Amino acid sequence: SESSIENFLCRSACVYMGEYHTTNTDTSKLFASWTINARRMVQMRRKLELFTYVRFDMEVTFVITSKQDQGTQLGQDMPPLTHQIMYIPPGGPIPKSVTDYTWQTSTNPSIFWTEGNAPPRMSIPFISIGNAYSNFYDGWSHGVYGYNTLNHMGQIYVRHVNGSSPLPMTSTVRMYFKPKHVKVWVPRPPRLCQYKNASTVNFTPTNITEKRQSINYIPETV
Amino acid sequence: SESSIENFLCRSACVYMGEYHTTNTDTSKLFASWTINARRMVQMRRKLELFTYVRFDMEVTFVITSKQDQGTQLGQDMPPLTHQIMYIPPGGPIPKSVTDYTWQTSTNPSIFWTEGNAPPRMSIPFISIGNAYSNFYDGWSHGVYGYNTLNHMGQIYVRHVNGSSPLPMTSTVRMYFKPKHVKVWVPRPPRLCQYKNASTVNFTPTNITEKRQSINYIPETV
Amino acid sequence: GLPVMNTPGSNQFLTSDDFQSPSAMPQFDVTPELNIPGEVQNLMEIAEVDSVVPVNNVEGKLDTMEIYRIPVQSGNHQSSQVFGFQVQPGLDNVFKHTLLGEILNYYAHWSGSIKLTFVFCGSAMATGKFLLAYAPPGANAPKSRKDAMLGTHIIWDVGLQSSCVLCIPWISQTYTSAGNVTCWYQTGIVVPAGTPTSCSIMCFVSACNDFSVRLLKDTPFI
Amino acid sequence: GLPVMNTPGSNQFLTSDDFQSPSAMPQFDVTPELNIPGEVQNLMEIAEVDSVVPVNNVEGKLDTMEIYRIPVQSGNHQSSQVFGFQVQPGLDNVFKHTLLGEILNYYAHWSGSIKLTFVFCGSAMATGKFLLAYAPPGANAPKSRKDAMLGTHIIWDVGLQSSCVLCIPWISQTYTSAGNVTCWYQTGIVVPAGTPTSCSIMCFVSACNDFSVRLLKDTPFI
Amino acid sequence: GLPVMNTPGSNQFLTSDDFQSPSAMPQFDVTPELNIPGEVQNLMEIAEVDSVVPVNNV
Repeated sequence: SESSIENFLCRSACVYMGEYHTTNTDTSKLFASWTINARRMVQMRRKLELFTYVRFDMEVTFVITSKQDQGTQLGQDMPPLTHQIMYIPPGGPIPKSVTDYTWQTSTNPSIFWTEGNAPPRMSIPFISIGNAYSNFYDGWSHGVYGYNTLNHMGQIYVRHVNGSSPLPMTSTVRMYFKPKHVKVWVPRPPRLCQYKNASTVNFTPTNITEKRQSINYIPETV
Repeated sequence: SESSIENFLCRSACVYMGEYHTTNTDTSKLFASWTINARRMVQMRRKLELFTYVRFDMEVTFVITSKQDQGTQLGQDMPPLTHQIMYIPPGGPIPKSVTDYTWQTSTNPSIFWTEGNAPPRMSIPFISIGNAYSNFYDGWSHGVYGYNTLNHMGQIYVRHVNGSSPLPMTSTVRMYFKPKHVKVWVPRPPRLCQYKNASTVNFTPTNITEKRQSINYIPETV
Repeated sequence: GLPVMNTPGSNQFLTSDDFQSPSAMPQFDVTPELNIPGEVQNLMEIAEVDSVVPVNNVEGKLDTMEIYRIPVQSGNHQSSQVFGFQVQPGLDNVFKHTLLGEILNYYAHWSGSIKLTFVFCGSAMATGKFLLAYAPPGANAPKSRKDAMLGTHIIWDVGLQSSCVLCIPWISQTYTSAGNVTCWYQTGIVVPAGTPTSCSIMCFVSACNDFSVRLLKDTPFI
Repeated sequence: GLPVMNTPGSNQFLTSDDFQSPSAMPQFDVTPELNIPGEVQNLMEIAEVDSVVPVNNVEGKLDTMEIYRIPVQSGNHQSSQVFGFQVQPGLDNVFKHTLLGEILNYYAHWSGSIKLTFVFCGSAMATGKFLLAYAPPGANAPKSRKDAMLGTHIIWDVGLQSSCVLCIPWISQTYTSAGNVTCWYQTGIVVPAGTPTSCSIMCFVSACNDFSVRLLKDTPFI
Repeated sequence: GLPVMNTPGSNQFLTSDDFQSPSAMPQFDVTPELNIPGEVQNLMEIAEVDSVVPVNNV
């Protein structure tokens, strides 16, 4: 009952933590971004690799905390801060500044949230023109080995929702991810070697198991 | 199913962001105002121009954030701030100061809200003595070309609700707008040129499409 | 009374939520609807309409009516190519700004069948033959009139029919991996004394009833 | 309206909660499922499959195929031990990285029965006898062929059968307090002229249908 | 008990909302109504009455 597929896979986890400012002199530090896949979380990756094909919905919750920068200026009286969390489907426009037009496109779903309230949450369906996702692909992208374009799942972007000339602030977002209504096909053996990077199956050769003293050795009984 | 009219148009968007103070020496910076139309949001404008006549209800949500001005005075202990959000129907009195009598007229609907709570929200019906709104008008106002008075939808005004001699504060409001229960008539071709201003259809002539190498050219197959 | 328990997600503003809202004008009876001709329930009613393709999108004529005219020349050239293109609505320049192309660019995944119509705009005295050929995705474009005859083709006699129709069945999206269409001179054009020498062909594109779209996004044109 | 009262636990984010969530892409019809062969409902379908045991896990051969081969030597040694181990899946090095061991290491409590199969990989001309003996948990491992005969055992003639099967009934987890298995030369191996002298045995492990697991945890291998 | 989830719009004061409110004087029986002549249900009953026009407004 605890070994069913749902109870084994449907569990929440922190998969990305990022920081972003209201004012900066880099302009890439003004927003945070994440590409959705399940290959940079080493514990979820291994449980997912026991199968060849998967199908699930996604649920994402966001925990967001702010701070005034230790730069100099005190005595402030500020209202609570507002944030915008945008999801981009596969085949959507990507922003490059925080002032871009794509933060207003009608087909990118978006959430507006102010601090002090309950943590925000959105639910994404199975988004693929194929019939399942694949954890393993023995092919070419059209050319990269092992990468097929049916596994695109979208992106998430987060910014502040101030007006003009805002006050300096630093925020941190943590994303909690959970698959739901899961189905799996074609079981596989468990990964025996350590993972080396996030896109390949590359590995250094590993021992089959650890040694004992002799082929007869059994430890003394208590 | 995702190409139905409701799923294509009924989506929320930020259409106005404004700033206002509690004390100032301009007296127009003491309140914020917006006239409701759908011609200064370039992404919603284009999706709306695929039709000649539209009918919808409006839903408006407000995200409001405050700050103490960096002027000088620290050590304050302040209760949370209260705000007033007033809607004026077509054919209503317009305020010109924040102390005006029109902020108290019984027929201008109004919302009172204090920070820390959930974001406020009001719902406006289809308000027109005509039977639909029009995105295009080939006529005269009675004289401005292209402007007919049946498209008036009202206005929104926001101020602080303090007493006498308040402390200095700066607030920002963001308005999120969403049409509901939508119906459209007479489809049109999509806008090919860039928009130039918010009241006309003026444009500079544009190419029909981009070039290729020759009328036979097809790219080499992978 | 009535013991109650608040769950996570309380007091958040989710940009895509769906809740009942309080009306700001409850005592206002709305204008009843009029029966305006030309009502639309779905965007696929716009894509099923023919529109003229700018097949001649070469240099020097991207801003003239000539962009829409395929030239048929005079004399004897009875094995030369007339035109050719890849069938890629949404991405390819010749299909990108049509009524079908403009819709498809609002969605990140689409699929269906496509209809192409060709019309001969010459004098009623002209006769001749064309060969219209279709190559599937993954096949190279034919290089001669003979190998275009060895595939799927139709022979079109303009002294008998003024128009031809094609229906293409396997269309999806993402050195293309798409099918192509080409046209060849089978005979050459023959006229009596006193008729114009040159002439033109026109292409119309449309979608067939089985067309589907998914994942509304933002368009890349404004 | 509807008087209501918030309970403790309101507006918290509990990582294992189970609530309905708002969809961010409501107007999107998903790809229907395909009937892919090889679907899995439960992890115990993976543990009920046999896998090869690395019984020879001694020094110098932890990275070769030799780790899987039990050596049977030539000549007359008709009372010596062939091999022996404690039956401790999950904890003991020889069972730890099998398909059954890898599953059990995701759970903090498990129990059931286990199946061991032995296969003789020698030439079809070789004959001889082995004695396979089982000691329960809390008993010492036998020191001679005679006291292994005085317990639970089977006599296995490889000139008649190429494989033997054992089912072990009382398996749980936490100088072990576990049962053990040992193998003894009853006769020695006898061959005609012109056959190889040495040979090998292989072990396979699996779980029987009554296997249960509890308290999902994190695995200690990545 | 009874798992519950707060939606956006919670704890706001909307000037045109319509909710049940707690009475501050529950143990007070009100004076019953009198049948006063001249009751009005609608403002259009006032506009359907003639009134004199000041046509000579020079």
